[PDB]
Amino acid sequence: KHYRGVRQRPWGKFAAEIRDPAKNGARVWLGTFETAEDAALAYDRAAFRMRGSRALLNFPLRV
Repeated sequence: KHYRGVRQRPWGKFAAEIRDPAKNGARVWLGTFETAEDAALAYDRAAFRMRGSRALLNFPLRV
């Protein structure tokens, strides 16, 4: 699978990052993870805070 924001690694990791255009067009790397599900859940948090409420995440339901 390819979560929208999780970049699986060739070593068995997953970087959870979200795009932040409100920050002068900068990047927001939440942090690497052990699986795409862990980096995906973390992306949801940074995708709900940056988008306030109602946003598009990998898991649109279980926060």
